[PDB]
Amino acid sequence: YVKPTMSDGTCKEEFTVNGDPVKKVICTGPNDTSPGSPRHTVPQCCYGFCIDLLIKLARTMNFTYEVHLVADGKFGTQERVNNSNKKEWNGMMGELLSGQADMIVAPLTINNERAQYIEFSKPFKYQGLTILVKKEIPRSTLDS
Amino acid sequence: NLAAFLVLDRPEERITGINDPRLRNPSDKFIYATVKQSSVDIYFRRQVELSTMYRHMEKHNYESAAEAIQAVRDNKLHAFIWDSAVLEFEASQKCDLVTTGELFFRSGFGIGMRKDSPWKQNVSLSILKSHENGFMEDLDKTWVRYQECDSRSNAPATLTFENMAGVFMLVAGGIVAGIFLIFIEIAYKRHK
Amino acid sequence: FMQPFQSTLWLLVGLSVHVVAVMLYLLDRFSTLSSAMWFSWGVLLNSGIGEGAPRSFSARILGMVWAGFAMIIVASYTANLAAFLVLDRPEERITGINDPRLRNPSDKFIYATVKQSSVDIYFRRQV
Amino acid sequence: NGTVSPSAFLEPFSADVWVMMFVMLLIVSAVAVFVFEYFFTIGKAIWLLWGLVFNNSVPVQNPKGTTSKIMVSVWAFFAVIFLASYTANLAAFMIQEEYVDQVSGLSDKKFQRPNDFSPPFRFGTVPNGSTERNIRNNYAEMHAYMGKFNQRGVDDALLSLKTGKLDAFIYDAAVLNYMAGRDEGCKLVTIGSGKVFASTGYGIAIQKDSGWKRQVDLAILQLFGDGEMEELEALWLTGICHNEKNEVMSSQLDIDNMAGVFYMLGAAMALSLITFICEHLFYWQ
Amino acid sequence: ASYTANLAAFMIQEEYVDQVSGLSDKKFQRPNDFSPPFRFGTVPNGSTER
Ligand SMILES: *[C@@H]1O[C@H](CO)[C@@H](O[C@@H]2O[C@H](CO)[C@@H](O[C@H]3O[C@H](CO)[C@@H](O)[C@H](O)[C@@H]3O)[C@H](O)[C@H]2NC(C)=O)[C@H](O)[C@H]1NC(C)=O
Ligand SMILES: *[C@@H]1O[C@H](CO)[C@@H](O[C@@H]2O[C@H](CO)[C@@H](O[C@H]3O[C@H](CO)[C@@H](O)[C@H](O)[C@@H]3O)[C@H](O)[C@H]2NC(C)=O)[C@H](O)[C@H]1NC(C)=O
Ligand SMILES: *[C@@H]1O[C@H](CO)[C@@H](O[C@@H]2O[C@H](CO)[C@@H](O)[C@H](O)[C@H]2NC(C)=O)[C@H](O)[C@H]1NC(C)=O
Ligand SMILES: *[C@@H]1O[C@H](CO)[C@@H](O)[C@H](O)[C@H]1NC(C)=O
Ligand SMILES: *[C@@H]1O[C@H](CO)[C@@H](O)[C@H](O)[C@H]1NC(C)=O
Repeated sequence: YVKPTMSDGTCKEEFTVNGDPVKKVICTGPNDTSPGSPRHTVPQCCYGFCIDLLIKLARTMNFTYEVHLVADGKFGTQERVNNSNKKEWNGMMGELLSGQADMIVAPLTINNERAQYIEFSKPFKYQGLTILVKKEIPRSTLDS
Repeated sequence: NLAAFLVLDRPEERITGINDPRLRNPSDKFIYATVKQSSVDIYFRRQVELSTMYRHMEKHNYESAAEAIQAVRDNKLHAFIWDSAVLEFEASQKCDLVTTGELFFRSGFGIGMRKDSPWKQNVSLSILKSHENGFMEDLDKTWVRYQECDSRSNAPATLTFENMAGVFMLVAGGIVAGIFLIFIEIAYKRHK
Repeated sequence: FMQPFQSTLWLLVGLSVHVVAVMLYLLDRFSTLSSAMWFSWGVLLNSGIGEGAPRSFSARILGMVWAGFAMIIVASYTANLAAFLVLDRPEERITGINDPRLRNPSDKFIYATVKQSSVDIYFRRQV
Repeated sequence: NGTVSPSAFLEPFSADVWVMMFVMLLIVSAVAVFVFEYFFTIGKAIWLLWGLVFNNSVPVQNPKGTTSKIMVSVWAFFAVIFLASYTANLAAFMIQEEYVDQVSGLSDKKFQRPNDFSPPFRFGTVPNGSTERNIRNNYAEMHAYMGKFNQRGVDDALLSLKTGKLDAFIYDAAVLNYMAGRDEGCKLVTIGSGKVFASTGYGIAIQKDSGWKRQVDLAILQLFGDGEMEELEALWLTGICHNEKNEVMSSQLDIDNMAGVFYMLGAAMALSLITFICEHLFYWQ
Repeated sequence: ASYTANLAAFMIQEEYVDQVSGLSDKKFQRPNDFSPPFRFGTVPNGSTER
């Protein structure tokens, strides 16, 4: 969950039903509105499943961290590097194998390829796969 | 006859899922695709028995899930294949989205990077520790199962007045007769 | 006939008709005891029994709502019996290879083949 | 098995039918009394016309201004089409299938305090289980309730559920699915599609620091990616009744299944009470 | 009530179309005896035509 901040670099300190404040982190997110537009890293308010998951991990094993979103906003697989003769990765693991970011926290599946490249831990959250449609308004069709 | 007419008029169509006849072929009418260049892409690259639908995908693919659900909101891209949790979350939020049939590819999401890191064992340690204290249920009640409009009551469609609006103007015809027969009343004395 | 509506419902309506007849007689007392109950209990059956008209708008609305409930009950029961008999489909049309009964030895449904025949080795290929 | 909504009788038609019947009643009563004025009826008009559009159960003094008989007959035509459409659409609504909203999850508000509901919802399982360990570590009240409703096996809880001596069972997913698959009556279901506490799988135990671990994990993941789990799982760890439920037909319909009309019945007497006052204070006119 | 129910149930029949029993169907040999005559054909130069 990403939202823009004020000139102070912060944002509304929301709470929950029982009054517990929602954990906020400051994420330095590139301005990836359009390909070619100013795409530069600005402070933003970040919060969500991975955010409080990593804060829980930090509370457990006491690490320090930074958070930021990727530029292209894409998973990444073995694809041709600008119609060259080389099929390589891109996206999160594209820059992870390059050493840009240390650890990944995101709900990524585990196929065979990226598993061969890098090992994975236990699956923190189980999941399945479903088609989604915007149902249909119940209407009986007939003339008169 | 009218009873049989209206009761036998069932709505369409409840997508079964993998075993959908519409899924077995590129549906030019029904628009459905997935997020271009994603995990499902290589999933389908393993089973190229779907290869036909695969080259139906790029012709209507999307570069993000957010614009994919935005398309699902309006006419184009009526259906989108995706993980169960996000899609049921959006379904609970908007109260006008439905899941399929039976779910498939019963996978898991965890965490992993380069092999130079025994941190993943501590990650497994943390996930089991939260299994021993119920912390993923906290995440669920915060984000996933935050109540949020549990939709129900799938009625087999109703009947409304405008559908029968036609019969109504029939009485208007009789209203017209209110200005005709009442002169025929005088004509009843005129003829003799 | 009783499949749609329960004996409790029958008693309920048979007491409610008498109750509303008593109320109708009491209303008609204020500006007809046997004729009123006869008319109401004929209206329960949509019969032409009872030809009098209400002597006040209160009796008017009372008999009005009584007849309303009478016909709504009869409509509900005709629909209920309709749904009961139409939804009672016969069983069972065997699909064939994909029969759920075929996927397991049906102790109830007795089916087999001619012992030691071509189908025997056919099944010996697919054990 | 499911039930019928008490207020389902008004499901076919919204308030549109109420407002339309009232407005058409008033307009045609005005027209009829105006016609009769050309040749006493302003009061009986409502009774006559509603009897026409509703049911010919009460005799009415209808013959007045014989030319308006055309209008009252098309009125009766409205009647004979409207009643048909009602008895059809409502019957269609009555062909609902058994839903049973089940339990949303372990953290369902009903689950934590079943004693607030009559009767209290009873759940239990065999002790000395890891499930009991987790419940004791996290939920003391529900652990005490499970102790109140302890079991001793797997099939005994199944038969208790079959005969109504037990309301629910708590256990892992695989064996419950196996038990439900081959049931002859299919009278037992688990809900959640995997929505369970302590989400865990079947991790193969490996000797510590064994070199095979990585490659064998990659092999079983290749199997996981080969898309063969569906038919093997259908063959081995499931049953035949995992397809879907059926559209059951209701049993002997009880009053409560249409209790809404009974509610209106009460309202009827309320209305009569008001008119009783009109009888007691009618000395002003 | 029972009549309007049972007859409605009978009216929910599905399209049957008794089709043609076979090539030797009595209708097939002399379709001109029926109004309109049943018309069948195929491409010539075929083994079926032979
Ligand atoms: C885990 O829970 C139990 C912990 O004691 C263990 O043994 C069970 O103990 C209870 C309580 O003592 C026994 O209940 C009563 O059974 C008869 C009643 O007629 C008495 O003769 C016993 O003395 C006792 O009071 C259970 O019978 C007993 N269970 C068994 C199977 O012997 C359970 O065995 C443990 N369960 C598992 C699955 O390990
Ligand atoms: C088997 O049957 C045919 C035997 O001659 C053969 O050629 C077809 O011949 C007929 C009759 O001459 C042609 O019909 C007419 O077509 C146009 C009409 O506009 C005229 O220009 C022609 O001259 C002729 O009178 C067919 O057009 C002709 N068919 C073809 C495809 O050319 C068929 O070809 C044979 N069929 C097969 C499948 O081998
Ligand atoms: C991750 O790997 C192991 C798993 O916990 C950690 O090893 C522990 O080391 C701590 C001291 O740092 C000891 O007190 C524990 O006995 C060890 N536990 C186990 C199970 O090995 C290791 O320290 C963790 N890595 C980091 C960076 O903390
Ligand atoms: C984790 O514990 C170590 C050992 O005391 C401590 O120095 C550190 O502050 C904690 N976490 C980090 C890396 O800040
Ligand atoms: C339907 O289920 C109920 C319990 O919900 C049971 O009492 C009843 O007997 C069942 N009906 C049939 C026809 O089996």
